[PDB]
Amino acid sequence: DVPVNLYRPNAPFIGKVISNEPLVKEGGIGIVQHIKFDLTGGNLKYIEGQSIGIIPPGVDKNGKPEKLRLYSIASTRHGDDVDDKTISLCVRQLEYKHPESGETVYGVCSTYLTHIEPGSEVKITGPVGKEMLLPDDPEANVIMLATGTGIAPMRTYLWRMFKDAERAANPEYQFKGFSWLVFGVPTTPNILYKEELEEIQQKYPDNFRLTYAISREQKNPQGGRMYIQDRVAEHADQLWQLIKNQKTHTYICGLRGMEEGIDAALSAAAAKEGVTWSDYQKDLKKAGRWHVATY
Ligand SMILES: Cc1cc2nc3c(=O)[nH]c(=O)nc-3n(C[C@H](O)[C@H](O)[C@H](O)COP(=O)(O)OP(=O)(O)OC[C@H]3O[C@@H](n4cnc5c(N)ncnc54)[C@H](O)[C@@H]3O)c2cc1C
Repeated sequence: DVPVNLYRPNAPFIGKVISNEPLVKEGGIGIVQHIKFDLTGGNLKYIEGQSIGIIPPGVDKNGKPEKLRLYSIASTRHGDDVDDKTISLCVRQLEYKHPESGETVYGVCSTYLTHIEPGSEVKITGPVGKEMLLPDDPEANVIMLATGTGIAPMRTYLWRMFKDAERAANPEYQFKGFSWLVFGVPTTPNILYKEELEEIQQKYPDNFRLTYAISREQKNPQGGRMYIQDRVAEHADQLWQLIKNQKTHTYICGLRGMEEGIDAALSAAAAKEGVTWSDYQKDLKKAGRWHVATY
């Protein structure tokens, strides 16, 4: 029933860019774009928490055709306009500099995507992934631990749970559990989808909690910059108490490196009740209730 690999890299779906909109506001670090593609003419279907591949044009430094890069889907199954016609991505332009070249180096696929014009044709593959799926149970609790573009799957969950047009389109999923997003970014300008996330918490104060870790604006209790691992530590008991529920799912997404601190915080919380978190987490993983996609 889960859609997978309706298109493959040997014969991709050629979609058209509808829009390319900035998500980083003035004063922010870097470039993150919300990109919506037209799926009409093909049969690419997908659900929340999945990814698609993008094949950028050109050859690599060895003259080989560029391979696909995976991007978390940022829209629900219905698309941003709830019409079942589009799919959206949340793409950061990769930029770093030296012990890999010259000065500033720009990622191939991400630079291609962030600068792409409406009307352009794009090679799309997928969808892919079954490890970040949202439960059908409307009484599930959902913890979301995201940094940067790791917000993308979280957006698909939250929009499905809480958007007016989504609730109207999805008779059989009227979310009534509790969801908690802890989202780490460097600045307030860098809070991707800020306005809509805060609008959701305002209309559903009992079903959605929003916690920021803003590194350039906040310090942890030890005086370092505030990161997501610091907020999880700050709320470790609360998060552990939620995780003990048989219906609670946790999702972690973003660039690698977050998980070690999250585990240390939850390990100290669980230890207070004689539970070794690493073991409990293994069982959660097996049960399909601990979801991770880092990159
Ligand atoms: C399941 C999954 C989902 C993803 N979802 C998203 C998403 O929603 N949004 C998003 O923006 N990205 C996402 N990514 C990452 C994305 O696929 C691409 O890896 C990323 O966009 C960079 O690709 P590129 O073509 O721009 O870079 P490339 O041109 O391939 O550059 C990357 C290469 O350069 C090197 N490199 C990268 N960073 C550094 C650094 N700091 N220092 C030194 N060398 C470095 C490495 O060799 C790396 O392989 C996801 C990845 C996966 C696996």
